[PDB]
Amino acid sequence: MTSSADLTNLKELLSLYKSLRFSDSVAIEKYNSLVEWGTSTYWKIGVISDYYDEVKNKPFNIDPGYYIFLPVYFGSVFIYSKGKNMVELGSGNSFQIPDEIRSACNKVLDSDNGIDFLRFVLLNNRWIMEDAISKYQSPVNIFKLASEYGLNIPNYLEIEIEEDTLFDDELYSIMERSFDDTFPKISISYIKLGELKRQVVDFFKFSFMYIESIKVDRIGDNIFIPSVITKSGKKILVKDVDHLIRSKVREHTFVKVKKKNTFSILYDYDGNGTETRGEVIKRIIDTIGRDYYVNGKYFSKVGIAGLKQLTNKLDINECATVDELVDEINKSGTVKRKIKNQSVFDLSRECLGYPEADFITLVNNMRFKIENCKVVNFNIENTNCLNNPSIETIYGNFNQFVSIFNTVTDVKKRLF
Amino acid sequence: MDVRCINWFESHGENRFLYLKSRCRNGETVFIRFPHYFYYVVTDEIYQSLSPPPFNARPMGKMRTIDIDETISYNLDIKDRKCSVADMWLIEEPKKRSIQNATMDEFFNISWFYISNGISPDGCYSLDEQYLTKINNGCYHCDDPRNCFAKEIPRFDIPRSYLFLAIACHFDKKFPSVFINPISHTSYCYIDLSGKRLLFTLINEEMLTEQEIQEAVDRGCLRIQSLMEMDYERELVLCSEIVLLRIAKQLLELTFDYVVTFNGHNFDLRYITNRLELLTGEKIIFRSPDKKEAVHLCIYERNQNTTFHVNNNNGTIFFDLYSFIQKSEKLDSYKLDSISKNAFSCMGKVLNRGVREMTFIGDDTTDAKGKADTFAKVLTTGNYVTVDEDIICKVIRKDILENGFKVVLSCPTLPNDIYKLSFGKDDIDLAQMYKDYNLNIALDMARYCIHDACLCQYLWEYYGVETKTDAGAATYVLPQSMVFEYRASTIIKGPLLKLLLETKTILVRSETKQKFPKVFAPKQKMFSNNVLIFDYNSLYPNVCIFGNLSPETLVGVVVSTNRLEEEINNQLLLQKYPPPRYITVHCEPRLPNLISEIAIFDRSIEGTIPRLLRTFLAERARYKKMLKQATSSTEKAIYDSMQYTYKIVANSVYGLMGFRNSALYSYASAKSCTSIGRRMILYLESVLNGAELSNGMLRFANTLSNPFYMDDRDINPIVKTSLPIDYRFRFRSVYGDTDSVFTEIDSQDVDKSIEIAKELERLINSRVLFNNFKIEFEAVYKNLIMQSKKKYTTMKYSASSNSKSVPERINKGTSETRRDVSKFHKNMIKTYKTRLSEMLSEGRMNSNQVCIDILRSLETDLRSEFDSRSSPLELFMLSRMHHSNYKSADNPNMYLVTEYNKNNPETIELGERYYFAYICPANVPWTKKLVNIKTYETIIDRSFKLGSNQRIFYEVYFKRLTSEIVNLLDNKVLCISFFQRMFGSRPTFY
Amino acid sequence: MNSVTISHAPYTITYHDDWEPVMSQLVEFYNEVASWLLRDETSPIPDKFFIQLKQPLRNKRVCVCGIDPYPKDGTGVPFESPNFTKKSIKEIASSISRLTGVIDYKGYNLNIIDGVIPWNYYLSCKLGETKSHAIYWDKISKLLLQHITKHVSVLYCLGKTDFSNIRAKLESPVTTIVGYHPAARDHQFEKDRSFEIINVLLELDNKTPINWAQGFIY
DNA sequence: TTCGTAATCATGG
DNA sequence: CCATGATTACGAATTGC
Repeated sequence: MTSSADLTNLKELLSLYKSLRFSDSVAIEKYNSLVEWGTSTYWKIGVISDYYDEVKNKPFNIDPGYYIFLPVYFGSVFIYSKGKNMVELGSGNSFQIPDEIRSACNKVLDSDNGIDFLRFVLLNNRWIMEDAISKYQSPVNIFKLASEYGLNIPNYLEIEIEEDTLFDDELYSIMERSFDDTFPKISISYIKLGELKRQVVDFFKFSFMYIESIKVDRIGDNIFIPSVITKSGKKILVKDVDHLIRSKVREHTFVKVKKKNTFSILYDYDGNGTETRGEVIKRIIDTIGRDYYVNGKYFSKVGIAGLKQLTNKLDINECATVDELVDEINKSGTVKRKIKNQSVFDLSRECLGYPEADFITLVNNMRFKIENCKVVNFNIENTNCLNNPSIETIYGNFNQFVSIFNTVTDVKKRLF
Repeated sequence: MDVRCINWFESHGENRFLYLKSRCRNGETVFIRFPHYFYYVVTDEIYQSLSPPPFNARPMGKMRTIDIDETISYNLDIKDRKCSVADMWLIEEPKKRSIQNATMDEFFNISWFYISNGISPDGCYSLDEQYLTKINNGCYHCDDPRNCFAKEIPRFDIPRSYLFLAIACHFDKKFPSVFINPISHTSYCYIDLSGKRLLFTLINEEMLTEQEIQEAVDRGCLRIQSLMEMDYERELVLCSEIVLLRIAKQLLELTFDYVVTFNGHNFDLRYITNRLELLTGEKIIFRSPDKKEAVHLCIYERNQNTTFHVNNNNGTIFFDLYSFIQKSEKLDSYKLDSISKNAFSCMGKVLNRGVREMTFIGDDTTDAKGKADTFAKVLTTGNYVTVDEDIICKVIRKDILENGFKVVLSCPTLPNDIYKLSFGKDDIDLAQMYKDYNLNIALDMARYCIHDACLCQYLWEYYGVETKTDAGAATYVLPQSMVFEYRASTIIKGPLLKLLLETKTILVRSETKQKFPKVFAPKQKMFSNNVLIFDYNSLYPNVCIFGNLSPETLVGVVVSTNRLEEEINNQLLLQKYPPPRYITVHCEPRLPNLISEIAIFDRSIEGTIPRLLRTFLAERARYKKMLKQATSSTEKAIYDSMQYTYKIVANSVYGLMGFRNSALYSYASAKSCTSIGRRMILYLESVLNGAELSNGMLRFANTLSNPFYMDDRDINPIVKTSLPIDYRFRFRSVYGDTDSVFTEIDSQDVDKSIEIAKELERLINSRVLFNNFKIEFEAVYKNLIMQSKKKYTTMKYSASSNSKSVPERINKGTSETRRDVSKFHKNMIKTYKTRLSEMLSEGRMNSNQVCIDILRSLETDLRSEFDSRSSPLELFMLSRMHHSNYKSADNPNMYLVTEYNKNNPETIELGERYYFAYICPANVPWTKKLVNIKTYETIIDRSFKLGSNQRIFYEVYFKRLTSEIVNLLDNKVLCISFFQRMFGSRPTFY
Repeated sequence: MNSVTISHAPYTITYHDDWEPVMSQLVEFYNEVASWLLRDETSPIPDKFFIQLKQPLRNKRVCVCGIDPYPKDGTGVPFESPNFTKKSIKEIASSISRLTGVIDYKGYNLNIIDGVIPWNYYLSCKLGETKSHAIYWDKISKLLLQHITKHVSVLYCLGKTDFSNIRAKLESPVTTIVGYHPAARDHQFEKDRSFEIINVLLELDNKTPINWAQGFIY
């Protein structure tokens, strides 16, 4: 091997190993394939928590100098890196963002190669910027570029410290008041000039408090998040369904809550109880009602409706009958290609908002009766798979998925 | 000018050529030298778009290029294949040239040479003298092979010259080495062009103190001092080592045709060359026919395991029997003695007795036609003969009769009249003979060496390597020397290229192929009822022909990940792709998420692989028919070689379709072939299992329905037969795989089983099966005990044999040569297998009756042996080889060897082989639980006497005995209980 | 760090501790090869056959090997030329100067660099007869090479034909790279880029790269 | 590339 | 807790004196 291609590929693997991310399935697959190629050709080869130090919760004296303070918000955290898709902590999966936002993020990232990744805060379909990590450019420098592209930017404070300063409660309150942000302030992260290490401060304290009941509120197009109400009527923010189940909440009981100077949040259950998640899943559903299904981290409806989604999903006008629906699809000129490049089952699944894995498991356990390229009758084969109540709810709602599938097939046949 | 070809070889000098060696009618040798070019196939536009003109271009005509890439589809809307029809050109370049868009890059240059010039590698040709220019004595140069080789003449017989060699060195404790161990004996068998077979042996003098040489010469041997004064007609020549090596070098340098040696590329030739170089600086030189290139011997290696080859460039073929035997077919042991056992055998009658000798007569009226002649041929140089496959005898007097032989041997009296004779192991220890060297030892070793040398010739004539080489060279379109050195991926390109040129089609892959990702067990092991064996007639080739599974006849692959789309796709599949034009085959998915995968094949136009397979099958059938109607022996050998070649080339297609870097890669076609084979096998198993013969009528277990689609044949389960009315039998199905199917009949009448098997074969072939699927009745098996097709023992009767016939003792899977088991365990396994075979024929065996008897016998015999302690120590001795090529830190064997070295003046080197056994204190009783056995291993020396304070650790040996016995038998719970009672452990089955 | 006695010349071999667990076997081979070796005069002298044994194997990462020693004016240390007259060492020095950009230089010694080891597969050769001692050395060479390979990180071979099948020679799977001829015709060695892949793998092997400039002689 | 047995560790009855 | 099951590792099945 004399050509420079092998050595370029070798530094490519070196860079990938320096910035390894197991969350990205495609990146790990390519890395494994190239590792296999190297270890077969050469017979052998040599092959975000750690970016954050220990959390501080007590007052302490600080070293005088120049620092940049940024607010950490209460919301789902995402990390975006060049060459990889969106990544959220824990699950390791990805998300869906508008193509314009992705293009803006790529334009931000490729400008400076020293930016390892960018931070995204997501809470009830709202993506905002919180912080960034770069070995050469300060986050303040790239904040102006992010604001120029139209993306929102956080509140950064550049403070020069001359004498010794104690980071006590009063100083934290002064910093919070100076920040003046309506969104919740879960922590304060400060970076010293010329220092690559990232350090964060989050005071917290615990108490016990009662809950009247747990409700759920409407957020938009079949997106719901649980809402807990207390005796005083104050709202306690909850991350997602995963946080609720891992906290092991119980109705009409006193629970331990970790409180700030402005908001109080439920915290995970660290006890040695023998409670099982599976029955908690059905208990919380029964308490909240059987008309909701768990789409992973959130709750989604079961409403019949039926015909008032293809207009919504296709972003067209309202429909009344089949013929005018066909005509309205006919006069479409741009979105029409989506019909001609994407399948029918997936289109119906997107129209009714079912999950992917759960629905695939559901359709692989029952039998149908197909006639004239259409489905007319259906029945179940094995009843064990209905152990999960959400599967039972989808089974009940299947009588509308069948109808919308039939309508989509009819319009597909009519158009071509 | 009429010449028959022998070998084609290449010269790897600065200017490369190609060489043809040929023989005329008289016997003279003619060499012809051709220029060798680099062949490229291009499109017309590329040919006209070459800035430097090529050396020469020849038109090829219209060709159709098809992209054979496979694309996974998730719907039923499939894009058609993209094919381009265009003019093609073949260009030749003296040196290598890079072409941007060349095609057909997976074919060798020699195949292109042969096909373009229209030359057969072994055909007889009447050459034209106009195009040949003389350059030396016996070597001509040609430049227009197309016209010089235009005329073809029928084959004519030619003489040949052969050389066979054997070497015997000196060794005392370890394997011989060049630096300290000299050569004692050399043996040579020589065949020249005149048909005279010479045979001589050279003995060293350095161990033959002067008066001893004087006496040896007085006995009749010849002593020589210089190289020039040796005559080949004298059998024994007694000379020095340097003269011996000079004679060996001179003999190896001659322009022979074949130099045949058994494992001589690793030991014999290497030792000769190394010792010759070490003693004298003079080397051995091979010269090209045109006297332009000279090379020295350097045996090189090829990895496939490691196979050693010689670097000669004079046209002689240095052939090794070891590699040919390993790759030709599978045996149990690949030793020379075992091959002689399995090759040369006969049946003889005892004509005399008395004292410690026997007289055996062997004739064609005892075993078969031709066995006696072969045994007589081997007996000329034989010294030891095996009787009953158990005893070894020394030949005293041998007389070759008119059509047989009679031999007297030294063996104890045996109460029988007809026995078995074979050539095998020799009861000779070479280590002891070298300690006290004398003339008797020298002459005996010379005889042994000459027998070893002649064994190579006998095996060469037995296996028919010459005719196989010629047939392979003709069929594969390859040189003779390259026939037995390449795998299946190389011997397939010739016929494939010919078929592609005849069909005028090219297949191109324009992507990278991703590295995408069964053992059968019989229902029971012991039978005690007759087993009928049927053989499928080339199941996979017939499946490929029937389904038309070819890379270019794949309409598509439709996959689905859920049942709704699966059902919709199935309905549209049955709607718009109807049979019999299209065939849809279900296959296992290639991805973890797909639930359904269906491949679609079109049968409107024949593919490429089915055409090749049908051509091969037709040619093999024709050659079988021609062989069955031939009377000359040479014609029979030629036809057998051709049919064997066609078989071995037609049985390699299935493996080649599933190989990533082959020229017939078709992954979907591979799955389809496997699936259809499994379906056919299961359908036959279902229809045969339970079929019975009631009155003069037969009933099956299921309808004779076609297992793929609707067919117009009769589907009545009840069939009318022609067997006698009184027969009322019930049949069973036990075992079935790709190449055979087993059936079970409950009787012990061999003639009845044979006739019913013939009737079943006729009925199955005529009615049950369909299209080109047929089966053949092979044999009948009795006393069958099997674990798989690898491991089984039974007695075999052929289809054309009556009750009063000699059985064939089939026994394989066991090695009986593993020198790390015991001397006693082998004998006990043999005794109990014999007892099982003898008792299973009684009639009342069932399932839970034999196990009790065998377990009781084992318990009683083991207890008696433990309570008697009458077995000698030499029956419990194991062996291993000492070597420091070990990983880890200790590897306790090294510690034991070092301790023995420290505690005993006798020294064990790092190449010696040492014996060891299991010795425990004499007072320890029977123990059930077991611990690390590596502690109890003790080295047994020559002077070791088992004292009264020690005994043999019997429990280990008995545990291995019971484990191997329990591997047989039917019941599991009884074996578990017995093993726990004895040793308190769980046996590891299978 | 001890000494052993041999029946024939050089009658005494001094060895380092790291060489202890293989060197024993070595002697049992040198007893059956030295008798035929001393018949012909060879370079270097028999006393200098085993002077490379002093270099410890702990602090070395890169292995550079040659098929044969210098036929004339050999010293024992492979690829060493005090007068800077050998073609191979001159080409190596020129390539190193081109890679590092250093224009002014007087010589190059591979033994000065800490982390690389200069080794010869065949430890002896008769003057005027290249590669005429393979049979004598084969086993000793294999043993020493498999001892070196167990401690180095990456091993680089010089000469395509000489090390064509070097993988089969070593049972242990170790990262191996095979280069072209040191003095190949058509300036083939000028385009060689092994000195970069070597320290790319060295960094990939979590090992410090090699400061080649230390090998220069001024 | 196979099979085969011992030495070790690990896991659910 | 420990019998039972499953991994790991070792080495001949090697061949020519």
